[PDB]
Amino acid sequence: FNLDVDSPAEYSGPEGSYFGFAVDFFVPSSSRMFLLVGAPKANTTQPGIVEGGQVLKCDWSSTRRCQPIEFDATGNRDYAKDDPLEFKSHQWFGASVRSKQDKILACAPLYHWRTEMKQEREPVGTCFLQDGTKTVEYAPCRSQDIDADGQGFCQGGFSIDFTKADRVLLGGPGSFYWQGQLISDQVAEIVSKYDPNVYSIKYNNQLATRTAQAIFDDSYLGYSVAVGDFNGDGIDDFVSGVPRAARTLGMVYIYDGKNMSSLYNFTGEQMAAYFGFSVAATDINGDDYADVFIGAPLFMDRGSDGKLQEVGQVSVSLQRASGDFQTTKLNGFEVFARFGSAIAPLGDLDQDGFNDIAIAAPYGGEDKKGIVYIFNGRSTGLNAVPSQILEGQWAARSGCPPSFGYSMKGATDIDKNGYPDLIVGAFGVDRAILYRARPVITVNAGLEVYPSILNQDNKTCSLPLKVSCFNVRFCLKADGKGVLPRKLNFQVELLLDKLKQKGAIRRALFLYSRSPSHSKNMTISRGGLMQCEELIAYLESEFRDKLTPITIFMEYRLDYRTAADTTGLQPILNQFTPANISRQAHILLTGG
Amino acid sequence: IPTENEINTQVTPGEVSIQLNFMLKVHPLKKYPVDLYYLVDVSASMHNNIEKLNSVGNDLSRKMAFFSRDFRLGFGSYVDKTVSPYISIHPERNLDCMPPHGYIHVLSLTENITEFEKAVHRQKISGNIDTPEGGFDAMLQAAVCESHIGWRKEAKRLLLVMTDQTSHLALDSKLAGIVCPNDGNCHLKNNVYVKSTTMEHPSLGQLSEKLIDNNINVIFAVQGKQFHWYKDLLPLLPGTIAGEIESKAANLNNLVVEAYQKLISEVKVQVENGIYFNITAICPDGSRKPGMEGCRNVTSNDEVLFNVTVTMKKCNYAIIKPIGFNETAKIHC
Ligand SMILES: *[C@@H]1O[C@H](CO)[C@@H](O[C@@H]2O[C@H](CO)[C@@H](O[C@@H]3O[C@H](CO[C@H]4O[C@H](CO)[C@@H](O)[C@H](O[C@H]5O[C@H](CO)[C@@H](O)[C@H](O)[C@@H]5O)[C@@H]4O)[C@@H](O)[C@H](O[C@H]4O[C@H](CO)[C@@H](O)[C@H](O)[C@@H]4O)[C@@H]3O)[C@H](O)[C@H]2NC(C)=O)[C@H](O)[C@H]1NC(C)=O
Ligand SMILES: *[C@@H]1O[C@H](CO)[C@@H](O[C@@H]2O[C@H](CO)[C@@H](O[C@@H]3O[C@H](CO[C@H]4O[C@H](CO)[C@@H](O)[C@H](O)[C@@H]4O)[C@@H](O)[C@H](O[C@H]4O[C@H](CO)[C@@H](O)[C@H](O)[C@@H]4O)[C@@H]3O)[C@H](O)[C@H]2NC(C)=O)[C@H](O)[C@H]1NC(C)=O
Ligand SMILES: *[C@@H]1O[C@H](CO)[C@@H](O[C@@H]2O[C@H](CO)[C@@H](O[C@@H]3O[C@H](CO)[C@@H](O)[C@H](O[C@H]4O[C@H](CO)[C@@H](O)[C@H](O)[C@@H]4O)[C@@H]3O)[C@H](O)[C@H]2NC(C)=O)[C@H](O)[C@H]1NC(C)=O
Ligand SMILES: *[C@@H]1O[C@H](CO)[C@@H](O[C@@H]2O[C@H](CO)[C@@H](O[C@@H]3O[C@H](CO)[C@@H](O)[C@H](O[C@H]4O[C@H](CO)[C@@H](O)[C@H](O)[C@@H]4O)[C@@H]3O)[C@H](O)[C@H]2NC(C)=O)[C@H](O)[C@H]1NC(C)=O
Ligand SMILES: *[C@@H]1O[C@H](CO)[C@@H](O[C@@H]2O[C@H](CO)[C@@H](O[C@@H]3O[C@H](CO)[C@@H](O)[C@H](O[C@H]4O[C@H](CO)[C@@H](O)[C@H](O)[C@@H]4O)[C@@H]3O)[C@H](O)[C@H]2NC(C)=O)[C@H](O)[C@H]1NC(C)=O
Ligand SMILES: *[C@@H]1O[C@H](CO)[C@@H](O[C@@H]2O[C@H](CO)[C@@H](O)[C@H](O)[C@H]2NC(C)=O)[C@H](O)[C@H]1NC(C)=O
Ligand SMILES: *[C@@H]1O[C@H](CO)[C@@H](O[C@@H]2O[C@H](CO)[C@@H](O)[C@H](O)[C@H]2NC(C)=O)[C@H](O)[C@H]1NC(C)=O
Ligand SMILES: *[C@@H]1O[C@H](CO)[C@@H](O)[C@H](O)[C@H]1NC(C)=O
Ligand SMILES: *[C@@H]1O[C@H](CO)[C@@H](O)[C@H](O)[C@H]1NC(C)=O
Ligand SMILES: [Ca+2]
Ligand SMILES: [Ca+2]
Ligand SMILES: [Ca+2]
Ligand SMILES: [Ca+2]
Ligand SMILES: [Ca+2]
Ligand SMILES: [Mg+2]
Repeated sequence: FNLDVDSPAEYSGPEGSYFGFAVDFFVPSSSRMFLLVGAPKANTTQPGIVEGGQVLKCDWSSTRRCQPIEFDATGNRDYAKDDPLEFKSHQWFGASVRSKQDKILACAPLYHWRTEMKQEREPVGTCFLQDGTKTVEYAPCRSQDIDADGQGFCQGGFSIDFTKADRVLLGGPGSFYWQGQLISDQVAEIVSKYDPNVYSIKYNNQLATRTAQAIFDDSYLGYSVAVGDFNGDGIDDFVSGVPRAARTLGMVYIYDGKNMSSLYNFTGEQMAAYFGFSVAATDINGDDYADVFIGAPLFMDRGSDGKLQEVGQVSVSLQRASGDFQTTKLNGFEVFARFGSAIAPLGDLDQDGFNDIAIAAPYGGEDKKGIVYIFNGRSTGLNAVPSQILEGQWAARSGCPPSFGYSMKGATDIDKNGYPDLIVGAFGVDRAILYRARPVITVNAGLEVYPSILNQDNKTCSLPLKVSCFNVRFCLKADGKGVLPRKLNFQVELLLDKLKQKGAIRRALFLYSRSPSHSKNMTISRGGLMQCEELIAYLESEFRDKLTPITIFMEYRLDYRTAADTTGLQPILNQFTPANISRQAHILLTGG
Repeated sequence: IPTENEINTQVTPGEVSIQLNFMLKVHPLKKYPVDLYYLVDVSASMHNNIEKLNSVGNDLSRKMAFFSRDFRLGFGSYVDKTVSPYISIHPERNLDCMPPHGYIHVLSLTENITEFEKAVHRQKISGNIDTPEGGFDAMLQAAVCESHIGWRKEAKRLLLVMTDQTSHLALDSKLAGIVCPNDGNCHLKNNVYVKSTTMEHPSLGQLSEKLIDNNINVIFAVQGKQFHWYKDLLPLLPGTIAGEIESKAANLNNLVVEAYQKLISEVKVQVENGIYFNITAICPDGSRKPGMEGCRNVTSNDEVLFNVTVTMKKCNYAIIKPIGFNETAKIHC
């Protein structure tokens, strides 16, 4: 709920380059931070290559300049005279990007090579890894096991990720007649074992899935990947979606990160819903147990009228110490919006103590501009009601819809205000947007009325004649996590006896003001105890109705403009905190 | 409450205006004009099936003309999207094959049947790599391209898709770099799906919507084990049925007629678009089922109505379609 939407940082790339198809944060090990954006169809300087694609590094401060990252300036290598070895044209480089401190890994899943035995064009896929200075190539699917029977069409790099222990996890959905394949290699070995003259490099401590029976053909293992511990060993385990497995019913395999031994299987529920298009792993209930989020963008729900409505669905499986999962589902909202296309952990967005998450509907909203919903984690799991809705601000430039939300990455505090932020890509319009998290303020308000029971014949106070009177006292304190100003300015507006509308008479007014209203600018220090202020208010010949109670209502609103920082990011108030409170008073009736 | 005049709809009443329990009478006619469109996968595995159907449609027209007053027949072929990794993109690439292709509408519905025979034998076979075949794009195109294929607004519009393996899905396209969802509109310039390499396959939701809107009843004629695949998808596409082409084949005519008499033997209702509706069944025999599950075995003569209970909670017009039919009932603190 605390994402700045009035002034997010907007970045753009070359028209038609699909700028924003994949986004990520680049945070070197006490150094400036940058955005990373993939442009898979971008033309390049490397000679004789059309739409080779690239990966842009976008500055954080000052101008929003995006400069490409030079992973490889060379054209297609020849294996023999007029016998090209590879085909980088339309290889879709930058379609998959992941960063980890000094390491940046990009991949071209439509890269082709001829093979060393015959003249073919097989999409083995390739990647380029860059640390501090070195820049190596990583093609674990271009090998001797060629053609569809092996890794010929593996498209290695279709999806990637890092593990906590600097280990690359790569998915190749086309291995072994599209049974898919997962490959895990230590970064140190991808670096050390690199050789410019060997095209099928062998890595010692490699982990990879083994070809299986034909029943598993056309299952697309590795379509999407994610990492997280799911056996209590500390080693990040591998998670991958298999959207065509189980007779196009979809599945999600979880393998041990230590030796690629099968750990768990999730199975879809509806055929062709593409259960397993997107996958994410994060502890959403603060139990320190990684939870699994699985997307099915094509899911159809049957509501009241029986009509099936394609709205998509996301399964939230909370891990328990026992081993199994407590699974709860979450349908979309708009038809054909493909809710669940992208799933991005955000960290503790509101810094409430439970991680949060964003789920995309890239083809929803007015004119299919695309939407991103935000959900907050709770002790009980995920709050199924989204606390924020982000909408694209561009229309169909050409053919492909904006696709705002198709890609997005969070959980990084780029401005260093104590809260993670979010990047959202919209490749159909060649844009990427950085939404920054506003610091959350928690406010405690107090209101006391003494005496609560009024006495019309009391007449203690002396109006500047005498009238019966009482005291109205409002207190206020506030504090919050992260970076915020030391003095917070709230304006409090008090009104007396609201239940009687303006058209009707009022009975309780203030002494010094002679008015029912009272406004006050109040500068309270942040994190201190309650600053309080009380004032006197007085009250038969002017009204007959005494049976209706007297409500004393107070609302408070902080001054955003003065509380903003130098970058302009204004603080925000906690989402579940009433902006107003009230007390009551009554008159003694006859009695005795 | 109020019933419109001059009827002229097969579902009675044809238009209603209620402002907040009534019964609507659907009744299928016996002799229905029929529009049969053979959409066939022409991949390698189908060489036997194509050869078989060279002169079998000529026979079926006998039974069908006996079943239906009018009868017309059209034909179209499909394979897969002509882009890697679905096909081999070597400038060459073993027996007599034609180049791959998304979808070609070759013959519009016509009564002259020998034209269909001449068109099918003239058909040749292609080939690709991945086992599943992009059939759903062809289905959508044959559905929405009403004028090109020539679907009559009166005839029962049957689309017979003939294959042997599973069909491709929309998100499958992402592998090829095709990430622009299907737009669901006709894109045939010279009877060729020009958008085969630019848009994803249509999702089942889009396809169901386009079939229901164009009132197309699909018949999945398949051979291999994947029959069960197309069978388990039936609940997701109403007004659709599947038939297994048994090993030896040649049951094509008998299969499609067994499938035809099964939709005349079923009248199911589906409402589109804040208000809840509750439905009960009134079959010839005493049966009481929810509207989504329409009676079966329904004899063409017997009347069949449904109860509707309308209960609005918050203080437009809705449409109640009996699937497979072309005429409908519009209904308007
Ligand atoms: C989650 O879900 C996934 C998939 O849904 C599960 O992963 C699958 O698990 C099953 C069971 O463990 C795997 O099947 C196994 O297959 C082996 C065969 O080994 C293969 O490799 C050998 C090397 O090439 C090869 O020799 C084998 O030969 C095949 O072909 C011949 C015909 O020529 C045939 O006769 C063979 O049987 C093989 O099919 C083969 O290619 C097999 O050995 C395993 O069987 C064990 O148990 C059987 C008893 O039924 C016994 O006979 C065997 O000796 C062996 O002890 C087993 O069937 C499958 O490959 C996995 N697929 C994938 C994609 O991973 C996963 O287990 C699930 N996990 C959880 C937690 O639910
Ligand atoms: C990166 O840079 C490359 C070039 O280096 C660009 O590729 C060109 O993109 C333009 C689009 O603006 C293409 O223009 C179109 O060409 C079609 C014919 O191309 C075919 O034939 C050539 C050989 O003659 C082949 O090389 C090619 O692969 C094709 O097989 C025309 O038929 C098109 O006509 C239609 O569009 C025009 C508008 O441009 C209309 O006026 C016409 O009426 C008609 O509707 C069109 O002209 C061009 O062919 C592409 N060249 C190549 C070599 O691919 C990328 O677009 C660029 N990408 C980015 C992101 O910058
Ligand atoms: C990858 O590593 C995982 C573990 O990190 C491994 O899974 C485990 O494998 C071991 C085998 O070493 C399994 O342990 C066996 O379980 C069976 C049934 O529960 C027992 O009957 C066995 O008991 C005998 O074997 C022991 C072997 O040490 C003997 O010491 C003992 O005296 C018995 O004779 C045995 O304990 C274990 O169940 C799994 N799973 C788990 C959660 O531990 C996986 O096999 C590895 N895959 C590789 C290396 O490919
Ligand atoms: C006619 O009205 C007048 C006032 O308009 C009223 O005089 C009241 O007398 C009582 C004594 O009987 C006073 O009592 C205290 O007043 C202070 C306010 O200065 C309060 O803060 C006191 O409560 C505090 O302490 C309590 C501990 O016992 C806490 O529980 C509480 O939360 C407070 O912290 C206590 O109420 C009273 O102050 C005055 N009125 C005013 C406005 O000061 C008079 O009694 C009325 N007529 C009759 C016949 O009673
Ligand atoms: C929904 O579909 C129904 C179909 O049941 C449709 O109502 C039907 O329309 C057709 C339109 O042709 C009617 O068919 C006509 O019937 C009369 C008498 O039987 C014939 O004389 C007509 O002759 C035509 O056909 C000849 C050759 O076949 C031509 O030479 C001649 O010129 C005519 O074209 C014609 O066959 C049919 O009677 C009606 N049936 C009913 C029950 O209304 C309805 O209109 C469709 N809905 C919408 C909104 O269009
Ligand atoms: C029905 O289709 C057949 C098939 O083409 C038509 O027969 C053709 O007739 C023309 C003369 O008009 C000949 O030139 C062709 O060679 C014939 N084709 C074949 C395959 O024999 C027939 O004329 C059509 N009938 C009608 C009424 O249009
Ligand atoms: C009336 O419908 C019932 C089912 O609704 C039919 O019973 C089926 O009969 C077929 C063969 O005719 C079997 O393959 C099915 O397994 C049967 N299903 C059930 C549930 O009984 C019955 O045949 C129909 N009547 C007629 C005359 O066709
Ligand atoms: C329809 O009626 C049934 C009872 O036959 C009830 O269970 C169901 O909730 C109702 N549906 C709606 C949308 O009110
Ligand atoms: C006071 O806050 C409540 C929610 O806590 C809200 O429903 C109500 O409208 C507010 N009153 C005014 C006067 O704004
Ligand atoms: Ca682990
Ligand atoms: Ca957890
Ligand atoms: Ca949180
Ligand atoms: Ca931040
Ligand atoms: Ca295919
Ligand atoms: Mg085939």
